[PDB]
Amino acid sequence: FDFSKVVLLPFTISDMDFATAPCIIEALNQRLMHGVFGYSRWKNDEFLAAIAHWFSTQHYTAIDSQTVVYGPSVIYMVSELIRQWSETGEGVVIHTPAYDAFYKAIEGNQRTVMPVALEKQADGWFCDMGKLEAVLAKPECKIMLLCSPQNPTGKVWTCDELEIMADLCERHGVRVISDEIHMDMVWGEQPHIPWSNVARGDWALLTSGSKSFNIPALTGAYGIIENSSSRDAYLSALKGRDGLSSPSVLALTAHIAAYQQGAPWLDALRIYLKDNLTYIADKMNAAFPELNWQIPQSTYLAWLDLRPLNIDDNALQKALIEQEKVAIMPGYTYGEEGRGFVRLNAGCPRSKLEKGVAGLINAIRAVR
Amino acid sequence: LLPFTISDMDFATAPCIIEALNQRLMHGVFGYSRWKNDEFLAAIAHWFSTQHYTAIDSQTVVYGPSVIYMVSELIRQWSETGEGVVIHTPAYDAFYKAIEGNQRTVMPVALEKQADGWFCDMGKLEAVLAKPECKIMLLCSPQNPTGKVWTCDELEIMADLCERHGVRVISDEIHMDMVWGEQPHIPWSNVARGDWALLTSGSKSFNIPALTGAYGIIENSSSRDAYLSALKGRDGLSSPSVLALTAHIAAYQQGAPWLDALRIYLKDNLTYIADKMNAAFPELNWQIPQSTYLAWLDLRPLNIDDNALQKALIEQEKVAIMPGYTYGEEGRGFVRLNAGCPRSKLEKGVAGLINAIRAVR
Ligand SMILES: *Cc1c(COP(=O)(O)O)cnc(C)c1O
Ligand SMILES: *Cc1c(COP(=O)(O)O)cnc(C)c1O
Repeated sequence: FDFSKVVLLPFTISDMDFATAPCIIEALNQRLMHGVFGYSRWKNDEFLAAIAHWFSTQHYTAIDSQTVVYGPSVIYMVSELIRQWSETGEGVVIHTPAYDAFYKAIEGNQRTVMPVALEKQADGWFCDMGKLEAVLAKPECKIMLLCSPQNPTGKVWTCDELEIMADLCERHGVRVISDEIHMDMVWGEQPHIPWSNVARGDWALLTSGSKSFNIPALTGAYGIIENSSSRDAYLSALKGRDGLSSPSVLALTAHIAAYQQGAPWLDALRIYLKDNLTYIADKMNAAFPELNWQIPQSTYLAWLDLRPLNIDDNALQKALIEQEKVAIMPGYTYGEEGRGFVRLNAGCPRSKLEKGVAGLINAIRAVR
Repeated sequence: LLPFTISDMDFATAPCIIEALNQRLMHGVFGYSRWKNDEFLAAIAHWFSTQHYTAIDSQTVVYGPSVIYMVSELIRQWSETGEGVVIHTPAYDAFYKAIEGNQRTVMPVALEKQADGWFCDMGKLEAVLAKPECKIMLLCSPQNPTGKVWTCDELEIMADLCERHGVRVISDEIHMDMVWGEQPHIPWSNVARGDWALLTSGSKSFNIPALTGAYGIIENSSSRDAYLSALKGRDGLSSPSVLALTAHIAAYQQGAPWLDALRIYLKDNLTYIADKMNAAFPELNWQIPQSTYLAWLDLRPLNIDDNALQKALIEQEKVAIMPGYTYGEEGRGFVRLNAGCPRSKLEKGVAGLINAIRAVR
């Protein structure tokens, strides 16, 4: 496995520049040679068995295959559950800075987003639980959309924070939707704990292998929706109301191959990515000791805090574009929380990353 | 049991589609892709011009995960909870789901079988369209399961009645490519006015539903944009399966030769059914449908019992043929037989239908 091969220089989007695992390609090619593409069921045993297998070997978490469901995308499932677990006008809690699509999904459903900003300190990001509860205790707060691992901070929640939150939500009648699409990209010592381990009552855990193996263009996602009534409601909306029960057979095939044979490839990728993130830390801290930037606990996205440099976000952006011809997502796209940050996608060959960092460093100096 | 019960075919898709998917496959990368792809749009324009003699504006085309998803959203968009959606019955099962799933009311206008094919009584339709609460007309064109291919006349009258009574039209034309008669299929865009939608896909024509994807024309900047922000913003479905796009491009650009060979094979299959059934039961002058590879067989002239017949087919012939009563009253006395399969299979199908009809006359 070699990721040291290249298949405005851009570092702005959610996906990677790598080709997927060869075992996935070989599996798609085989399914391809069968020629027939008639209607297929997602309630496929192999698919479900592959999921169960992945959770217990990669996450040491036991799940019931019967509670799993299919979805066209993770956001579609978040959107439907929101329509299902709340009334127009009620609130959905999310930690900010947040993944852009959450706002769309929440406000698109004429629901109100209730933000709880995360705090950066000593080592890592933290959620003030008193603040979160102050918001959850609100009568109109009905759902908590939890990004775990958290994008873009890369925070990997600890067993304690998950317990506390699971507890506060049960206490105030707030259902939890856990978006864990980044579950496989963990770098630290503390492992990712699937929400199912602390889950109570009505909850959902939503994921896919699209971010891990870079196959979003195949569509498909899956999740665990608990309380069989919540699950059936979701399904009759998926199949009956919206006519989306028929899955792309290739998305299923890719996941089966990914979860059954993709471990070796995923492990090589994790190492390559972690070193890439490390490279950024070394280059940035050497040039700007004040930064004291640590690599994230998870994710191949670098949420770089530049506030210590007292640089101007727009000036910097101008220099990157016109002078360095590099495209790096300016943190202010996430509202105030991201003022003074830049997000750099490290999911790419290092030769490419080198130019992006060199670019950032030049730009920063050009405007100090 | 030998099955003849589902919407798709038993054939492998066109080889040009496979070869195109394999090629896209070898590129290895499957990152985010845009559907606002010129080739895709160009392929669609090309298909409509050279197969339906209809000119369309590529700028009005949009992508959808499935046709029903598009019908569902437009319904949420062009009506209020509780209002009515008109459909001709017998209708495709999913229409009820889509309408009632959105807590909307379905207003049926039964089609009438007579002399030669099926017809819609326009006075009856208008009686329903004039209703204050009727806001949309879901038009299946060609119509499933009757196979009716509406005439350039009927599309004028209905387009007219709908404009007159403020009723928006959604035209589901997913069967557009499977036309057998002399009268060709007329895309709704040719008589369209104001706010309307034409929804299709190549999934039924090339048998690639397992690839997902569909596309359509939504008219009036407003409705189109509203649909798009719901697709991308609210439901997070704007990212398409790159393979569905690839399949369509290859289908519309090189699939003609394959589609033509299929049309002929299917038409003869339908014909085979007519010959075998009419020879055994002259007490029914069944004509092959104007479109579709589905046989909507009227057995009422035999005064047979739907359930008894069904019992004989299952236990005695071990053949599975969709009983028409699944479509409510309109389908009482009918059976739908999918002719989209190898004839060797069809033979053992029509055969089992006979040993069943006779077993219970
Ligand atoms: C990439 C990503 C998703 C994926 O959404 P799709 O609709 O399945 O592309 C969801 N959540 C987060 C937090 C992501 O970063
Ligand atoms: C098969 C069929 C469809 C296709 O629906 P999908 O949701 O795209 O599978 C739509 N309409 C009719 C009338 C059909 O027969």
